Amino acid sequence: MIQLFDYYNQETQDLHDSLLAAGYACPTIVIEANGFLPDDMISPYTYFLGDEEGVDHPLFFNQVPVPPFWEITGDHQVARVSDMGEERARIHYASQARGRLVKQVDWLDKKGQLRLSERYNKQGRCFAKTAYKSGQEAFNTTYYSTDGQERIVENHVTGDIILTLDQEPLRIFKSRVDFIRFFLERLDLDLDHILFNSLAYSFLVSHSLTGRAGQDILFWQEPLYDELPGNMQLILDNSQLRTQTIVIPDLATYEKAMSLAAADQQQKFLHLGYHYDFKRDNYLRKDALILTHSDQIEGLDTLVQSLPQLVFRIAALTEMSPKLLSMLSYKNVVLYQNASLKQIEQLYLESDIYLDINHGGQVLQAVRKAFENNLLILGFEQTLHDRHYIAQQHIFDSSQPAQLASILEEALCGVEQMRSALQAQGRHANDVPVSLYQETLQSLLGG
Amino acid sequence: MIQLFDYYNQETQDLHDSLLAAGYACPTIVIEANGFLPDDMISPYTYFLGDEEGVDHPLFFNQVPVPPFWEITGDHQVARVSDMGEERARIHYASQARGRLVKQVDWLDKKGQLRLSERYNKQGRCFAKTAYKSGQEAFNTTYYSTDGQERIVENHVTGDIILTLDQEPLRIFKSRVDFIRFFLERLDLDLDHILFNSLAYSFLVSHSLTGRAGQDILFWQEPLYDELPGNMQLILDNSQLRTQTIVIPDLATYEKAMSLAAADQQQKFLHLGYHYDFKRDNYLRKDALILTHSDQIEGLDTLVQSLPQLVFRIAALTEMSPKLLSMLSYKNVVLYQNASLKQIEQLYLESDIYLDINHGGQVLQAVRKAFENNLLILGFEQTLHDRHYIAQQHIFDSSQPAQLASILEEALCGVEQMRSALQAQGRHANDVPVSLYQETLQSLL
Amino acid sequence: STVYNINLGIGWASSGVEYAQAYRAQILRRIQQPAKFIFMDMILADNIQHLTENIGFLDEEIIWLYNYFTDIKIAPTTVTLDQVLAQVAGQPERSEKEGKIVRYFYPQDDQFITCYLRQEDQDFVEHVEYVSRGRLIRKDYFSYVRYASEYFAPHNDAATLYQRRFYHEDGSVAYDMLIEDGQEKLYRFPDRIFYSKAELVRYFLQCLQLQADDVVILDRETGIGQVVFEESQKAKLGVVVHAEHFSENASSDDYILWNNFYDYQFTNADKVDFFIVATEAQKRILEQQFQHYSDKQPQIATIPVGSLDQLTYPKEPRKPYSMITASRLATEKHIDWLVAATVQAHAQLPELTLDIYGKGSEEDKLRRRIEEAGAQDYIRLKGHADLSQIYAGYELYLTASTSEGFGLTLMEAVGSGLPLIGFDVRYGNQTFIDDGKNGYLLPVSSNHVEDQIIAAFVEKIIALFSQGRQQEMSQHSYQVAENYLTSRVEAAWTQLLKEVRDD
Amino acid sequence: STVYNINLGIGWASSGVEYAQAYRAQILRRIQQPAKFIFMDMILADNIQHLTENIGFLDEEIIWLYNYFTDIKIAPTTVTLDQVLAQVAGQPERSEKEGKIVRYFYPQDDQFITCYLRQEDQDFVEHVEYVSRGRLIRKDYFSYVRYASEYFAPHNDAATLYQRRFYHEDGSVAYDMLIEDGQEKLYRFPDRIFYSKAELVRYFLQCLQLQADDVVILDRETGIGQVVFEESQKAKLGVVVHAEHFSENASSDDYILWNNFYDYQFTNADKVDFFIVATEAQKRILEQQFQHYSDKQPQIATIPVGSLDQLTYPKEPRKPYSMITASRLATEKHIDWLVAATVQAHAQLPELTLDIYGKGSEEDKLRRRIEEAGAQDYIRLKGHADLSQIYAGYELYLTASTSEGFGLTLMEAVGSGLPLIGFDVRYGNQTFIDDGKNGYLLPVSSNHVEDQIIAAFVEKIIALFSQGRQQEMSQHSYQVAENYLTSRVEAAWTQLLKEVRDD
Ligand SMILES: [Mg+2]
Ligand SMILES: [Mg+2]
Repeated sequence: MIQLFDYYNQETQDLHDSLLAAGYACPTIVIEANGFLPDDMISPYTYFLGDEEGVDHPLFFNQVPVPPFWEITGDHQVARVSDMGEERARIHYASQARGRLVKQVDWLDKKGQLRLSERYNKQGRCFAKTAYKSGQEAFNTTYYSTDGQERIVENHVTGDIILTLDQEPLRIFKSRVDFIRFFLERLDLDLDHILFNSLAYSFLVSHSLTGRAGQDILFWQEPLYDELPGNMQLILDNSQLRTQTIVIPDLATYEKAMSLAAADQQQKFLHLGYHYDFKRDNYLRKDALILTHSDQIEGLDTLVQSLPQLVFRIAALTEMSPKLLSMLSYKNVVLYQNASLKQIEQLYLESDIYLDINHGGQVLQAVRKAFENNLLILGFEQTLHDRHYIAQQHIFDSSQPAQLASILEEALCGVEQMRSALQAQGRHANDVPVSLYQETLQSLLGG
Repeated sequence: MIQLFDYYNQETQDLHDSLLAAGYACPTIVIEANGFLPDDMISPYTYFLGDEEGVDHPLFFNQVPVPPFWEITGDHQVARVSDMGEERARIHYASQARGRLVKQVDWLDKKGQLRLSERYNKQGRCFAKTAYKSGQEAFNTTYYSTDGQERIVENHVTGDIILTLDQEPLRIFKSRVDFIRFFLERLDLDLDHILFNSLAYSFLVSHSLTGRAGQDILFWQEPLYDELPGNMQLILDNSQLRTQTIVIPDLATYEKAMSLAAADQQQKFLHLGYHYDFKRDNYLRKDALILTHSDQIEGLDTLVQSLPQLVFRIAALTEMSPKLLSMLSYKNVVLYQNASLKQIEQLYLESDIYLDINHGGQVLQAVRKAFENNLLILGFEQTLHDRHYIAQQHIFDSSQPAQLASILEEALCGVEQMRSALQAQGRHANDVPVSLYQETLQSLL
Repeated sequence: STVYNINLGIGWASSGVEYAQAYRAQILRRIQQPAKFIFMDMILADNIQHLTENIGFLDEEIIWLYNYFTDIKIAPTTVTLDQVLAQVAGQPERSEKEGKIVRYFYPQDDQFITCYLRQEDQDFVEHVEYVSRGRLIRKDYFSYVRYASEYFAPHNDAATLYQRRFYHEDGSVAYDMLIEDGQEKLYRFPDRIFYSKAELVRYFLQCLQLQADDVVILDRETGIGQVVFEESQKAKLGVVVHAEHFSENASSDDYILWNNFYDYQFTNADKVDFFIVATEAQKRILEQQFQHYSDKQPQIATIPVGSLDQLTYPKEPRKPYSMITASRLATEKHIDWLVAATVQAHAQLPELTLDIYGKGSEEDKLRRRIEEAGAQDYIRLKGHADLSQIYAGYELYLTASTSEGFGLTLMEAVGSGLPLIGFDVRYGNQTFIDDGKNGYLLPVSSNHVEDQIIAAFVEKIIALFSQGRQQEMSQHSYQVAENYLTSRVEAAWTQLLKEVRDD
Repeated sequence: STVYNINLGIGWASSGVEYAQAYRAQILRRIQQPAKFIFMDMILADNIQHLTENIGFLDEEIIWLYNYFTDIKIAPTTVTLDQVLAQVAGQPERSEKEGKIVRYFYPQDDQFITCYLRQEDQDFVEHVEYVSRGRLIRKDYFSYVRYASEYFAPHNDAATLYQRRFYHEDGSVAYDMLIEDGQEKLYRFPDRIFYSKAELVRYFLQCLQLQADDVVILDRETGIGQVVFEESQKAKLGVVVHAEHFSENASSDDYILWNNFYDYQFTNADKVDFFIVATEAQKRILEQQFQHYSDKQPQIATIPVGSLDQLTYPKEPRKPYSMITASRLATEKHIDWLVAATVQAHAQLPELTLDIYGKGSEEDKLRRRIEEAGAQDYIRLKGHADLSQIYAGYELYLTASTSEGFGLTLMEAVGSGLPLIGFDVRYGNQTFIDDGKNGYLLPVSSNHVEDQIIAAFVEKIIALFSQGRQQEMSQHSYQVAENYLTSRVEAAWTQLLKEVRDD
């Protein structure tokens, strides 16, 4: 058994974490060249490079090696390399709880166009450089050993992948599918079942294995619209392919899927969800927690005077403009500025709501961390995503019913007044029991 | 009396050179800030900066002072300054026979846009820097005394000329017309009659004084088309403006200068030509001269078989392609390349018919130089400018047949027919004797 | 052998860095150590020399960047309207004087020259603008001659700066620059052309021809840090740290976030010969965060920003039971905790009173509650006073500062004699206080909880007002003050230059 | 201390500057002055070692710019077809061989590899192209390892070089570069990034770490001129003049037109420590043109490009009245006249005979002209030959070329005791022909008119073929040649570098 995921992201982590809870621990393959992979997983691009497993000590933005005397600077969202004030590179931040960790540094020419992308892993090493031709089109990507030798050269124009491993002769793979396939055979992975999350290469590995016997499941996590993706058809229309099963954790689209699938054609759609591991129960207490980058929180003044019983805690690791420092005039508000990670954890204990009221960009997956801590989330239509975790009943217009939160919010007056609400956002995120996997699967998962 | 000349060029030199033949030599002022001016002309922009008069020794292209170690390269056409390989400045050549002389240097920014124009003079100094704003639009020009002071700073957006002389208070003029008049009244020149060649700032300095004693003229040269400028119409209609008398030297510019205007407009504008100083007679030596920047000289393959009588002298200042040097083995052809400036003077003295048959860039005012020595000029319908000096009995077809091109002037063997062709040459150039100058102007003083 | 101090700019009202410099200049005189002070910004609003001299800089110590390329000298503006009009032509019909802007009209063709004067009463013109037909076309700046001017043109019907020229004593052009988008994009010398201010600054420091025994001290890095580092490698380079170098709320056991003004210098510390911190509390920890995080061991030296001239022993009666706070008033102050904890300490203590000197933002809300609170008449109110001598007429001092890099009022306070209570926070309260001995340092939690400290203020207030301590810890409060006074400053400042150059 | 000679390219047909450099290497060896010979061009089509060894350098003497940054030695290509096939996975079905190209096919995968050999009769492989589905995706370059690789991708169905990479002995990446329009626009090192080849050459010259008594000798300037000048100032810089250094026709008493290949070096001569010209004739000319046109007096030294190990005396035959010419026959060297000049001197003298050697373009036409005017084959023509042994067999050498900067033929001709007859023109003729002593210098007009040249040639062929004077000039070739022996050129080099190292 294997799980083969195109990309690594939270949607594939949730799918992966759920399956693992239900007793599915197989090897997991991410096709993407991602440099920060959970030790759980591997990738054919990063697998042969010689990095030491289980090391997390990435580069800090100012540890990027630069020409002598060149100046590294950066804020909380990005960084820069300069020669005499002239822009040279962009340092991009790996999105982690810890900030300013080096993911990818983008070198420029003197006219400012992108030329190289040098990629960093969780161990702080640079394992890949991407080279760009004229239009800022990707030419190729080289993957280096820890000794600086070419292990993988992937030509992006032709698709050809040149694989040269140590003390082995040179192998050319005509396509990404053919490379992954070499990787599966090379590791002698048991192919009973391939569970995969997309219609990209992770599918085309299955579609091209029909000669071999086994059956695979596709967990379809993306949105649906007027039609089906063309390829989501050939799994319904063809009867011989290794994958005859389409799991769709999001309900709302499962209905849209059943809508567009023909009456004969809906036998293949299984529906499921994810099993979240929540960190603690609610307790219905008095305290607000908002994470903002800067102001102003839409309708804070409105909500705060109207419900003076509720504690309001707002945090940032930036510093706060006196525009908001004006609002702590109230003894009703508590404000945390240049907030520590330690401090931001404490507030996720001491607050049972998260109002998604702020403007600008999101602060360290705050909407998610609220959901994992069973804080009831509400906001207006300008929400910092994810929309995954907030129920429709809970969302508001952009101050059209400016406050209608507050006493819909005030339905916090006791135990099953809430227990309703957190099954509302609990349902909307498609929370299911670990048992629901066990039932929904072993009708398929044999071998 | 004065000569107020908008621009220096040869149309002005010929007009200036002929009035001195007629004894009209007076102080002459060119408005244009021109650093290469003959020793007898001045400009208000040039005068107060203090370079020793009479010195003509410009800068060679590789003498432009540049930051330490920067490299200067160039060809006969243009030079440039480079830092570690990347273009920084353009070095533009003064248009003379002597090559690669620095009239102005254009510095660029690292993105290649034009920023400064440092303007140079005959005496080898940079007397002006022009600064540019974002659009590559000119902002101001500073003119400097030889010791580094500011003398003139002209604002090209507001026109405001700020003039600060040595020891003198600083003044602010509002226009070049105001500036020219200060210049005139300052040297206290006698404003009897102002002889001026265009309807630009010069004429706005005559229309300027209409209330003041003296009467002046225009000499109109620039070619004319469907109809008159509004500005010669200002003065044909008005009687008491100080210019009422317009002459036009080129007869192909005049027949029409009436056709458009009524017979009332008509007392006003006289007629003339230029009196050129020719350096020698023809002598009908059977020799031809061709000065080319690069081949191929149109249909010359055709002429040379047809004229074994004719020697064809082809000279280029650079090297030429074996494409042409293949023709040397035609035994009536001689070739001169890496042509020396002196060597090419000899050829002008040894040939009597100038074919203007080459393609592309012409060479050191070659047609004019032929006309100056009574070379007979025939060329094809690429008649490389000047067309000024070509009678049209003489221009020919653009090589459709080249057969008539020669039997025209193959037809000149003895002494009378040659003559008749060269006044035809001289008449289209508007050659008049110095006598007619004194006749048409004796009326006015 | 010289000591070149680098800073960006200066102004009439200016702040700790400039005074730490101006102060530093005065010691460096007394040692005979020659020193210049370089200022990189473009300062035409005032004449540069007025600002330098006010803060106490001698004209022979001042290197202005844009001046250095001229023969003109740093000078006060001596040029008079009389002299200014000798240069203009025509005659002015009518003057007009509004404050310092005085102007004369030349209406014949429509002109005027607007003059801006150093002092309203005097005649010394700082700069003049020439307007013709309503448009500014020229602006000249004066010291004892015109040292520069500006050329303008209409754009969007707004007067726009396109060019700025700098002159020698005789009016010959030294160099000039192009202005587009309010930035200096080109500099043209006779023999040089430069496309950025960064590369101009390099030329300037190469023209200084720094050598092995000269010392470059960088007090501000913005835009010049990289070029100063490269051209100072031949010489001795040093970086001074004003305020706090890191951020602990963003740091961890493996990852430290420097303050964005020292990051380049710390990152590149192998190019720096030595560092200067205000307090040895800062040399203490920054030495180890260099050890823990980066494994680099740069030399760090403690050299206070101020000094005490003389230990101030008062000859008057010590006034028993009083109070004061002198700080630059804002929210960061937090003396509503000093306001309340005085009410909450007034119940048990006779006739106590504090004075609040310094004024500014938030002054409104302190007056708001000090009246409705219990001791209204016995807590003070009004602002600025020069307390140079008046500290000693007091008992104790009160600081709620969450941060002080170096306390300067504190600096004066211990020399003047007061015991001291403040939170235990970097670096000033920690270097000026022991919690026996001088005073009490209040440990502070990670967040604002008001009644935490208001009661925690009162308890160390009264432990000293109880005998015999109040004068006990005052009188040895000075045995530490004997290290922070001038002779010891000049010792280490002196001390530092020699072990820097024996390298 | 070492001498660094800087050149751009080299090839199989390489000549001029390169043969001069090769013998400067041979000289500098005996003097025991250690030298490196630097090449800046990107040479992949042949192993640069094969080219340098072909002209006589030792691999220990060669510095190639792009190899310098690696740890790989300059070495001949020893990688073999077997070793190349050993490291490609699979086994090829079929082989193909066309000249030096040998292709191996892998139809199972639809890929083939194209090996380019060194010699067709050996198995050594200089390059391998990897073609996947008819597309060139990679190419390797071999000496004793893979030292470089190129990566392609089709554009308008043309294989296009986008990137080139250089490796260490152990296979690790040394650095790579980005190709755009046949230009290398970005160089990426681990610790560096460079945006132009000029700035790359700078880093190269810096990595050389030139000391004060190192000597940098500039053989060619184009593209590297300024950077070699900026970086050689800390050492002793010198510039060699290989051709005529100015255009005389385009000059005057007022203005001189330099040769563009020397214009930068001449204009900046104030930055040059010494020049080097082939002939003392040229030393004096350039010496004054300096004095006249721009007053400067840079040191100019005279070293010959060649030399004679010994003077070869004949085997005691000389064919009565026989001549010799050896040139690379082209437009410029105009042997047309002297095949036509002696046909009239065989009239005035019975036994007169001459013959032409040398090989090149344009005189396929010669073999036609030989006797098609009725001349007869007592004027023999011979092709290519190495002539060291063959000059002494004749009584007279002959040259029609209009310009020579030095001449290598004349030196060996004179070294065999052959008088010369050539035009009076700079330089080699004026250097090797002492007029009347060993030969006759023929004035030529500023324009080439023909019939007088031939007549002036034949007239001095009988004045050099009637009599008593020829062996009584063949003296003077042996007279001038002893100045040209190898032992005396070793002297001038040792002295020049000793002089240079005292400033
Ligand atoms: Mg640099
Ligand atoms: Mg430079």
